[PDB]
Amino acid sequence: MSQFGKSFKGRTEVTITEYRSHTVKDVHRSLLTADKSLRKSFCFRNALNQFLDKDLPLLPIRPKLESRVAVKKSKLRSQLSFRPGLTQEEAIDLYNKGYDGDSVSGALQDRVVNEPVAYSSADNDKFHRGLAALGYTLADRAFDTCESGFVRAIPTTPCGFICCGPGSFKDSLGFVIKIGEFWHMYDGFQHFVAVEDAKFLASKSPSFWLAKRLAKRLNLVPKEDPSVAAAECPCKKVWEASFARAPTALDPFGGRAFCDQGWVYHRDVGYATANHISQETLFQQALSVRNLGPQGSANVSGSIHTALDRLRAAYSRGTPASRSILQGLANLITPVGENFECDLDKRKLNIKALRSPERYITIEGLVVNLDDVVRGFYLDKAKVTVLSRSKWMGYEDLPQKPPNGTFYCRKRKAMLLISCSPGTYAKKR
Amino acid sequence: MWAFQEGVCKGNLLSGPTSMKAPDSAARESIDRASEIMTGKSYNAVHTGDLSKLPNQGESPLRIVDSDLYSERSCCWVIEKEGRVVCKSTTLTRGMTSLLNTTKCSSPSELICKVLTVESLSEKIGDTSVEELLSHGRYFKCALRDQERGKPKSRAIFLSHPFFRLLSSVVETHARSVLSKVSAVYTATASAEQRAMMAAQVVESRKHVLNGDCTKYNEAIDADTLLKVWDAIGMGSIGVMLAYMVRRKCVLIKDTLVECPGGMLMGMFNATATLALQGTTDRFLSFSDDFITSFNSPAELREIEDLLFASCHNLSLKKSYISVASLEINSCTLTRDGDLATGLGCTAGVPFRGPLVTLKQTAAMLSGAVDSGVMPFHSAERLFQIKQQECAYRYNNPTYTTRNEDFLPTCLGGKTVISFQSLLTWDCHPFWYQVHPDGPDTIDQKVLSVLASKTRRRRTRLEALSDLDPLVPHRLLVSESDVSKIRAARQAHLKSLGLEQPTNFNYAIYKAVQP
Amino acid sequence: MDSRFAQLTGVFCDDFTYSEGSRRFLSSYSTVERRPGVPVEGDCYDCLKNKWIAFELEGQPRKFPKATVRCILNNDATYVCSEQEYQQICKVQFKDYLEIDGVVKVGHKASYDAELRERLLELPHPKSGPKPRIEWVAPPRLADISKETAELKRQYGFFECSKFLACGEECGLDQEARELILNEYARDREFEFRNGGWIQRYTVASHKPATQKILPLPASAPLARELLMLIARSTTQAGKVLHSDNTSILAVPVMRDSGKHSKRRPTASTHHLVVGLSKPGCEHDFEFDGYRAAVHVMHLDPKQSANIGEQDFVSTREIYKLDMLELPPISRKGDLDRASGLETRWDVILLLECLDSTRVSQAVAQHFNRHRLALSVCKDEFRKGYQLASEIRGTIPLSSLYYSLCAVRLRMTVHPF
RNA sequence: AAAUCUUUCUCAC
RNA sequence: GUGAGUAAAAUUUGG
Ligand SMILES: [Mg+2]
Ligand SMILES: [Zn+2]
Ligand SMILES: [Zn+2]
Ligand SMILES: [Zn+2]
Repeated sequence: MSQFGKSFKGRTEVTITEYRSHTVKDVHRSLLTADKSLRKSFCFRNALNQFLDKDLPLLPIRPKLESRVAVKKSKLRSQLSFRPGLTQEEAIDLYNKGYDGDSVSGALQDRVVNEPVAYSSADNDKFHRGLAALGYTLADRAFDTCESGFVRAIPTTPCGFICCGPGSFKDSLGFVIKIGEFWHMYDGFQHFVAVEDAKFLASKSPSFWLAKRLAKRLNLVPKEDPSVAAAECPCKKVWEASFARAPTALDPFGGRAFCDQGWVYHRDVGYATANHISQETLFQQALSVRNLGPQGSANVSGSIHTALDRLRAAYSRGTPASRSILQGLANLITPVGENFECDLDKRKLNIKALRSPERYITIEGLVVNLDDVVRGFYLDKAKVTVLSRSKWMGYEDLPQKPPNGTFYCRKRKAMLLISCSPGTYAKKR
Repeated sequence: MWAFQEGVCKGNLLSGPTSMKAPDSAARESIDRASEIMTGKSYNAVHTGDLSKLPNQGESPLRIVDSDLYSERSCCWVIEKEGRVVCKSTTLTRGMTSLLNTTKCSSPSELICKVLTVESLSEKIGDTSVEELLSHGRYFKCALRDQERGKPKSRAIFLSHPFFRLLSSVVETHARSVLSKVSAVYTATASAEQRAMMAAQVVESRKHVLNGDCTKYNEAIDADTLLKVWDAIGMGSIGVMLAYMVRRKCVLIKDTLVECPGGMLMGMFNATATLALQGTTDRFLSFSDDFITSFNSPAELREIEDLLFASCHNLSLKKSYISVASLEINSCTLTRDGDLATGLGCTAGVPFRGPLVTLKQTAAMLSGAVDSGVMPFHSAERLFQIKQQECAYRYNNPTYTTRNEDFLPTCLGGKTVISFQSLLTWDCHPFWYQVHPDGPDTIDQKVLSVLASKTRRRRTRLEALSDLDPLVPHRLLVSESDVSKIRAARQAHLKSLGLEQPTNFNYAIYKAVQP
Repeated sequence: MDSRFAQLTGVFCDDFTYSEGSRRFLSSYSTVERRPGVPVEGDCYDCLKNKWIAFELEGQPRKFPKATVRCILNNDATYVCSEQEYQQICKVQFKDYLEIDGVVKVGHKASYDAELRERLLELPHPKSGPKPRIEWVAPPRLADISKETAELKRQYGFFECSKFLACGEECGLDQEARELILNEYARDREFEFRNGGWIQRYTVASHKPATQKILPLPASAPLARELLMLIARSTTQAGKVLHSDNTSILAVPVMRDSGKHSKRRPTASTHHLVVGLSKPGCEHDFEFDGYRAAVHVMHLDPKQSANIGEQDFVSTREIYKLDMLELPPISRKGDLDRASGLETRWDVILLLECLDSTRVSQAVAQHFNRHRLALSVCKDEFRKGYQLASEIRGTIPLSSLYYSLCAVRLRMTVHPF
């Protein structure tokens, strides 16, 4: 009745954060005194009785994981299993339906979890927690062939359409393209135009699935705005046109680029369930979008501005092939529509980034030296460093064209560490 | 038996050391070591490296993360009863609330702006002044840090003032940002495994790998070094105030205040200390005092040693070592090709701290072990079965369960010993969802948290402001009438929907349910 | 949305009403005037005209949707807005000058910066230390570990019996005899009896540590799991004899004797004397009604007892077994004995590690991991990492450290690396 | 008595 | 078992 004055003296108003920080009761700390606390007054026994009487019947049932693939032991690598958060509209609806406001509030935030994994699949599939060894995948077996081919980097059976090879758009596909200032979303049956005012994605029909995908890619809030209209709109022409299909897996948003600031989406395919970037996959992905503008499909450890500065510094002294590789990397790591000067030609070079003796960039846990890339190391010639002159037990002999790893070279009678080997980054030339 | 392991093993299967001894001795040893270093006899605390190349952040707007300023953890609150300073132990939330009440500031951002915009130190901010704030922020309280594996003699940790924490948050956020902008590979926010994986690739280009720890890292980081780093990145008067408080810090040992002119009191500024080294060179992959580097010739090793010395990073001759077939950082060891070293490594056992919480923690540990190459799945399944049997031996008593439902675990009177694979694949009774690592909180966890909310240092009569609109930002200001109205409106809506409390929500199960 | 303008917004509304009573302007900074389930597009919202309004300074754009009406606050005299009504409202409401504070930057120099810098300058500063000379050498050999073990042996010696470690083996008595022996041992020691429980009372303390010696290894420890479970259970139920399948213990709270009025119940800090039984044969033999058994005691504080009781012996042993080399047979003092040794003494060493609340074996394990993974180390400093007798105190920690060093030596001998 | 500055507090209801 | 005070009342013990 008057505890507000006692808790906050001399203040009439306080923030919600401070007020809620005073009544925290959902934090668990594992301590030595756990058993004594649970025993005191049969706290745990009474809690179990209450949970079995009241809480358990309200727990909903969920299905069990069934999808499995064959896995193999592989080098330890970080798997990033991004879990999207509740959308604003869905959160509002759930709250209106009498759901707990605090939990729904906590659920709006997209959460990224990185976990070590030592097993790999033939398609670089992601795995459920603790089931990488058994090969339980986050994806589910597809029904039709087009769904399976859309996600596949190299579809087995082309169908003459953009989903599974070069071609035009089917009825189950859609695209989003930036024309001038407006984002045109074409499904084939319905056409829509969107624009960002300050932080929303203004559109006539925000509920449009392509509109939701575009909002996720651009990191905006869908907002209804009938005033949005466009004049130039060659959506029918591009829909009936044929575009080359890149040999790359889907980006984290579940789309594949087909033109400058243009992406293809499948109605029944959601967020990517396979590893987008890998040692064997990074450079093909970079080459696929060298002239397609920023993508935002790769996470970089550190400041994006610093990574772009190092990329530009390497670009200054590079060759046309290395220059294209660097531009592809810059496009890969740049978020879409966040005012980033990813164009290495138009980016102002700074001299403070040229003083360091090596330019390093970390993409999805992969560390790449841009100076070495300029020297044609990751794609043309492998790097060798001698570890010892003695034969180590348990290590294989040096192959003809070695991939990354430690091998015993009998010709030099020495243990060698191969890194930046085309045999790992450019297996298929 | 850790000695006869075929692979690498740190012997983390048992818990860490613990005891009830007072922290006075450890605090005194730490302060004495810092004082000895200040004399320039044992180690070096004078920073001679060049930090003029660090980017300047003085033009960035001043922002504060409010959530980081409130917690259930402990802190020191300074009061004056009869002209004598009294240091009290209070929850950090309580300490910051008391500070805001004293300064009559709505939020910590308002308080910092007012502190930075007063014409003089003597000007009053509510019931205090910047002079009084600086005087009070230099007081610390000592405590013991137990359960640290490999440290038979427990170390001393320190509780600071809310004002000190308020400035430290800003300086540490900016130091972390500068590190992200400057370091060759950013690793401040990464885990031990990610750091090891990146370090393997970084050091693959050279022969010898130096895995390094520093000795008494906190006691050799002086206020001068912190001020130098903060001035290099443009912290303005905030850095000056923090350095002034650090130089005049006093620790309450038992009943006496002891001056500690040197040191930074056990990792008060981890990011700034790391920047002290990273701002002078880019040949180290480091955080805190744990670093890894590589070299080819003895001259490079001498250069590395000189760089470490000039950065006040005194190499620990006891622990630092050179290797050629493996690398190690943050207790994670990899082969030079980036593969996890065979053996148990840093795998830690799970003690008996509750019937279901122990099983949940064991499941999480085994999932982590099997996801990497540490353990085959069948071994993990056998270990989980064994853990269930021991939990049954320890907890299947009338003191805990008084139940006999078949689907319950054998440790709660049931006849169910769940398979590890079945639990991981959600092929189990709904009661077992909480035991899943990603499942909801366990019954033991909930009861323990509720009980912990009622301790003397945390209990309160304030009515909880729960079940809020997911759209209203938490930075908005409310009064007693505002919270009353909000609660009344929410209760009216729930009653109109024929409910008295909001429906429980679990987002993972909710997603799983969606077709 | 910026809190700087929040107060301004509150002034703009000023109890303006529409539709005969309903509030006209809704402030986006108020938790009660905000429309639930509606994203905010401006500082305030006019319900009658259904339009968002945002306040900006002359030449300072704010991140709001374009359709939002802007009320530019001119620098000198007036307030200009696209809508005339909003301009009039601004003029009438802003009778005074509610100047809004500027944006504070992190590198903001306060008036007292120079004074505080002078004060810091006048305070003590550190002096440059000496640059250390680092010499890299090979890791220590077996001889160094043997020397450390020999130093421990010479300095401290060995006990005649295994003391509480002997409790890891079953004593030749049944449940009733064990309870009888424990109760009569408590009686013979003048332990106070109250409320059906035993209490140990103390008056003065010598204030010096007890004697430290190395515990000889019993043959085996089949009762390690029961022993740890009983240690966990007893402290929460102290004062009474607690049984298991094959052994029993008695935890006696230790409280100060303060005359007629003395502490009757232990709190969260009372220490416990754990009393256990083992086969007779040492100086601790106790006899009653023809029952003979060695009675061994252990003084523990609540944290130590909780730490000891929560360890899982079986799971730890299995995890170690997963990737373990062959364990050699060792003698009673941790020496290699191929002809008369026992391989079950390793279970006893694990039990000793569990009993050691100091967990000194973890430091030895970490240093041995570093030793195995090291190609070069600092001269005379890496070896000293194996000297940990100065950081521990007590028979149990000392024996744990000695047998950890013995295990390191045994590994270096049987399976050289 | 022992793993020896530790084995520890008041008041109202 | 319910609260109030003691440089503290067991989520103790910080970054
Ligand atoms: Mg360290
Ligand atoms: Zn197709
Ligand atoms: Zn169009
Ligand atoms: Zn004896």
